[PDB]
Amino acid sequence: LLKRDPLNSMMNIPAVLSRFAGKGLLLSENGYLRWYVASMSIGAVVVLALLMVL
Amino acid sequence: STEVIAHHWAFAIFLIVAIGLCCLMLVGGWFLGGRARLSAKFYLVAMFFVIFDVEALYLFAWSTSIRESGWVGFVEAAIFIFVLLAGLVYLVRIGALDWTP
Amino acid sequence: ITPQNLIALLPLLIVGLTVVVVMLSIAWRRNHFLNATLSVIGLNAALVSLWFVGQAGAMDVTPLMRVDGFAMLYTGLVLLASLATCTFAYPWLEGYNDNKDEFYLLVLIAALGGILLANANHLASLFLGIELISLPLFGLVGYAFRQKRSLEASIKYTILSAAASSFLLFGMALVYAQSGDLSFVALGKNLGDGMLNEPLLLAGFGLMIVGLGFKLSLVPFHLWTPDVYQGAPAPVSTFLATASKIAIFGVVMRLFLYAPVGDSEAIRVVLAIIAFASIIFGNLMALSQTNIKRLLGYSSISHLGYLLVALIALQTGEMSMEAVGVYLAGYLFSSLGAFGVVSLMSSPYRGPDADSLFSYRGLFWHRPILAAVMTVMMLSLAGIPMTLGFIGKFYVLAVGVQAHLWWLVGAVVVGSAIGLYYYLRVAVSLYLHAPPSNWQYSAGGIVVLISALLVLVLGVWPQPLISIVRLAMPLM
Amino acid sequence: MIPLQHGLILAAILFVLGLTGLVIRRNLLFMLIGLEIMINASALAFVVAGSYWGQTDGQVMYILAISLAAAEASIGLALLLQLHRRRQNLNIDSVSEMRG
Amino acid sequence: MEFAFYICGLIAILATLRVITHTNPVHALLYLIISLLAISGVFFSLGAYFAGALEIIVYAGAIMVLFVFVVMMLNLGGSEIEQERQWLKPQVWIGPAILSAIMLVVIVYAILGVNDQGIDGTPISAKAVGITLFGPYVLAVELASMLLLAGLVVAFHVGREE
Ligand SMILES: CCCCCCCCCCCCCCCCCC(=O)OC[C@H](COP(=O)(O)OCCN)OC(=O)CCCCCCCCCCCCCCCCC
Ligand SMILES: CCCCCCCCCCCCCCCCCC(=O)OC[C@H](COP(=O)(O)OCCN)OC(=O)CCCCCCCCCCCCCCCCC
Ligand SMILES: CCCCCCCCCCCCCCCCCCCC
Repeated sequence: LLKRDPLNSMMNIPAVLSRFAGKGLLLSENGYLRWYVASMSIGAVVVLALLMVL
Repeated sequence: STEVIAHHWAFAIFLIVAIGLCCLMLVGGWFLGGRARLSAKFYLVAMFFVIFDVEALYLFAWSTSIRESGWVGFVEAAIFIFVLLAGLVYLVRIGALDWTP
Repeated sequence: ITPQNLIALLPLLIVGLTVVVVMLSIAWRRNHFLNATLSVIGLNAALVSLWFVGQAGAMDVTPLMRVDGFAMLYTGLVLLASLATCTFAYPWLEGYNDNKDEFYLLVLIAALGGILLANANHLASLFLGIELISLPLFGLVGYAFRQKRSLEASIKYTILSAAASSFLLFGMALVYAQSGDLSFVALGKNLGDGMLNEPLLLAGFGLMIVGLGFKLSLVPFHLWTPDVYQGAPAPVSTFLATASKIAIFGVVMRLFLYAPVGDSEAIRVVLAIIAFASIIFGNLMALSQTNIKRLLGYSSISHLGYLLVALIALQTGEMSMEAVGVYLAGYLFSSLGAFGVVSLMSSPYRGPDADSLFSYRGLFWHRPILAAVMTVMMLSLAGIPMTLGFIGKFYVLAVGVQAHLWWLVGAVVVGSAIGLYYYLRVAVSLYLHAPPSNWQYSAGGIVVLISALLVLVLGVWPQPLISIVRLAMPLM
Repeated sequence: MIPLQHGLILAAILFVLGLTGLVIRRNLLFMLIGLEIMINASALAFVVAGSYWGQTDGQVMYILAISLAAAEASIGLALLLQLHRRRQNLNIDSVSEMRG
Repeated sequence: MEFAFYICGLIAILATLRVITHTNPVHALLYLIISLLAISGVFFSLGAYFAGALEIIVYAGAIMVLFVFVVMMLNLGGSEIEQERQWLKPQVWIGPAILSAIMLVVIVYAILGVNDQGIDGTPISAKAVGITLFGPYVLAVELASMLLLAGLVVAFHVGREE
């Protein structure tokens, strides 16, 4: 039951999570200038709202 | 005041009479009578006009208050106009300000 | 206006006179060698004249400008970045069939804007310095406009930087509407008794944060960075990544130092979230990158996140300014060497049609010393000890521990581990197996070798850099 | 007699209109037009702020803003001319080769 | 004063709304020129006489002339864009519109809670603007000359034919 070293796999889990998160984040780098402007305006909205709620 | 509001009224009437005269002229023209790829040099010239127009606005603001700025203002306007003429010489010498090659 | 104030202005005057002289020399004849030499002579002269400005002292040259040792340190970093850019640009521009001389004029004018941002003490001077480093970068990013990727990067950077300039200008206008004074020290002066967090002041600072965080590649204003870095010419990528980031973060450092609204808790929390997201996202997006330009763009996002972590600890700590100085020296040398190795392997410019892929795999077996420099900078940007990048990481960790910024400290550790993965992947790919000849290319190799030796020497022995950064003090 | 808030709100309305025109349009020319709208709105806000306090600084910042607007319009229209020369269309979505 | 300010602000808003939705480029530029004339009228209402004169001279009289020149040069008539009208259907613009509306309402909330003693409207002449511009702001003047120089150099380098 232990021959595959389960503790090593459970400690290897954060590497899998990092690879999945990086692959998911790289989808936003689609190369569209209009989406880049849209993301700038979205970030402006988020920053302004965060500054207003404190 | 009185003279300033009289002049405001006169200027507004001048505006509306001129515009109405032109529009009435075209309306009467339409009424009366019986019926039956450009080169980049244009862009460059217009762009040069824009840049030197903004620099001209700086000189416009300089020219009004000469006797309130002293000799330091003359010095600063002198570096301003020197960079102006340096850019003009740069444009002329490379062929930017020549319609024909 | 005093003549000592004229002594405080010498980097600005020397760079402007170099601009005029190089422009007139181009107007006389188009000589790449002579105009490039005149440009590097003017930049070297301004770097030398920083000593005379240091002997002049420290004073407020205008309601706009203020010069102290803080400003001279930032001016020196910007001038060194510009000199390295010109040195990398000459073997690059040797292959450029169009006019090779406008490059140096734009580089010099951008260095002038960097100097203005180094010395800026005023919203007008900050806006002017931002625009003076931006518009020549519009020209330089698309200097090879016939190349498809360079034209794409030029259009992207121009549109997005015009939008960010509009955001920054609108925020400045709202701040001036509240305050009635464009001086840095008056941004929050008319408030008091706990009424520091005025909503219009905070929203104006938020719009300025949007513009400057675009300029600093901070998440979520970061998506332009890999595309613009990949599409731009490699010396232009070097100049952007070093000079633009250093000058704008220096002026942001100064703005948050003297503005009384810099002690607002809301801006601190927003900048903490931005720093956290920048570190994590920039490290995570560079995991699976086979292109060194995009990888270095994501790396720049993470490193500006670390710098922002050092920025948040400004008011609570005391060593925050020194931390920013030491980190910026290490980052300048590291990014200079990295993008320089990329530049000399991308030199000469092969044309608009041919690919400009780096192909770092197997670099040691045909070009070994540059491979050694490249892996040294990979270790330095990873923050590994024996490198000055570690010394900067240690300073950032010290100011995060002293200010009890535990979330940002944990972000630094986790993003450091992810960075270790991708940086070590690049550094070991340099020594795997894969399937110039003038003195200017040798000068570029000299520049990257010198920067690598400096980062190694100040990794093992960091005390001179610490002492000379501590020598710089502002007019508090 | 004129509130400062009304001038600031008018500038904000023009700014967000320019941002909307920047985002929604595929043609690069209308993107440049929206950029001009946003920078003119920012300059207008600076004029309103300077006029409220009775200072010249608002008009000076207006002059700096329109200098920037002239420079950016020049550079953007040069880039648009280059795009129309190379690709014979002004679709900004086709300029999307770099990604990842 | 207030009366001209409010009509000119309303005209500027309406003209900008026609700008960002129109399909014909020359018509959109004409609406943009109208909005610039209105913004200059707003400047003249505030007392910034130099700013209004510059809004006509520099913005409408130079920059929009450059845009009009470029549009006439390219002969733009909707190359598979007017035939599509992608920006008109709500499934395209419904996102950016509400995003800009949210940003606008946050900015307006920030504006609504400030000190407002009212704009006097006393004319700040171009002579005083010149005294300030060549008094405390001379480094701004010089570096703006270099700014326009940089823009000119960039625009010539990019906008050639060969
Ligand atoms: C016991 C709990 C209490 C003590 C905790 C102590 C924490 C520090 C010490 C332990 C660190 C554990 C790190 C585990 C992952 C190590 C990296 C690794 O395994 O990399 C291998 C893998 C690549 O190999 P391969 O599977 O072939 O993938 C092909 C790639 N295309 O690589 C990849 O696939 C990508 C690797 C990305 C970078 C590594 C992951 C970093 C994640 C954050 C680490 C920091 C600690 C966070 C908390 C961990 C859990 C407690
Ligand atoms: C009539 C109903 C609407 C009809 C459709 C729209 C027509 C155009 C409306 C806008 C332009 C006119 C606005 C009304 C101006 C009337 C005169 C006025 O109110 O003057 C007051 C003031 C005088 O100056 P001041 O010394 O400050 O006096 C204040 C009190 N002592 O004046 C000032 O301070 C400045 C005066 C205004 C600025 C100069 C004129 C600007 C013109 C802008 C035109 C914009 C484009 C129009 C396009 C039309 C088609 C859409
Ligand atoms: C820790 C600080 C940096 C230390 C030096 C890092 C490496 C620099 C380059 C030194 C020379 C490398 C030579 C590698 C030879 C590999 C041969 C492999 C044979 C299978």
